[PDB]
Amino acid sequence: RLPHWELVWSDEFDYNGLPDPAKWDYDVGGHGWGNQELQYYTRARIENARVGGGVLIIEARRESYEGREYTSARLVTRGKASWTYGRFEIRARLPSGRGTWPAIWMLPDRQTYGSAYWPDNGEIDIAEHVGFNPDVVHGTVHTKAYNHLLGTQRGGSIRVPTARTDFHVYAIEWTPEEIRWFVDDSLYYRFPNERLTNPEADWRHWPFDQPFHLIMNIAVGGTWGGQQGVDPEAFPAQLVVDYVRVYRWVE
Ligand SMILES: [Ca+2]
Repeated sequence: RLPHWELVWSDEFDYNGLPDPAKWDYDVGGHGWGNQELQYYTRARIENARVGGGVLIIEARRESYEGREYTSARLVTRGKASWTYGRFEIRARLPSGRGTWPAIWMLPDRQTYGSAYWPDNGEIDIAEHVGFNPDVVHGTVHTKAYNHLLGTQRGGSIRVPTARTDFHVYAIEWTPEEIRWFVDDSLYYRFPNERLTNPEADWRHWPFDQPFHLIMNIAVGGTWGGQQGVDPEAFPAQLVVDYVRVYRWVE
């Protein structure tokens, strides 16, 4: 073989209707999602997750729903597809609006490393954006030693002037040695596997040698998305996804 990124999973959203149930499941609930978020993430609701016109729209809606004043979708490949290492691309246009918090990210299939699921086993934030600070995209990792609870999370950012007007390929290349974040293949952050350079480094610093699945949502408000409040006029807000593509590196 020639060394190259091999496509192993993708959704080009070339169909019509609900997110393909073979590739996508939903996170459902309005319990705050650990962030005091205001939305109810709905299941297979076309208002919140619809495919058409060559794209997926994850849509945040201001509406009275199951005790919540907003609905949204948190689309996951959990239980459908997960990967250990790879190049992960999500071509998306980000939603606008103070109170919006679109995320493209990953969580571990399993609690391999004790004694909690999170952050012990990690979280790879491929692209995070908050409406009250438009155009700035964050790539971030959370691990037992590096997480937002300890204030020790590791990530970078990059201003994407046309994030909310145009599509941008948000990508990580996650390998045994490091995670690299790209916007349109602008490398704006990388997270080295400290286990390979530091004998005292373990899963607490690099848990990313286990299968992660992809998540895509728009949170409404909560700790980060809504510390400037939630602009109700910012709705409906759309996270529009041209495609999700996952590659594995083959040598
Ligand atoms: Ca597409």
